[PDB]
Amino acid sequence: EKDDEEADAIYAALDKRMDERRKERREQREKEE
RNA sequence: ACUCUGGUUUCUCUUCAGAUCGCAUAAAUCUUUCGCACUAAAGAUUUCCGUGGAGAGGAACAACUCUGAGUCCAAUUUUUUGAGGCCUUGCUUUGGCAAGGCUA
Repeated sequence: EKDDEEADAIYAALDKRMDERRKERREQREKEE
């Protein structure tokens, strides 16, 4: 639903906010590995 | 001994951090080793608990402590006198200079 989709977008933004802590280095190591 | 910066507290955001980033110490995955892997070790990657540095914004009272900066000597030994005057020679830039001999 509209509220449900807004909530899912908000929570996805929350989750992507968090791995940003090591996002650059984690993604670089994963690409190298 | 006169004037001027810089504050501190709190909330949020951005970046770097191998520094006991933490006087503490978790979990997962992969590899290797041997056992035969909770009762085991090594290496690597990740995630989490949560920190320092710098920068940026917001909002609350302290504003010159501190950090800095700009702002009483006359008696030996130094700054309260042994100072001034005469003579010769070389050159006179004819003012006298240079050395020596003197008198005080």
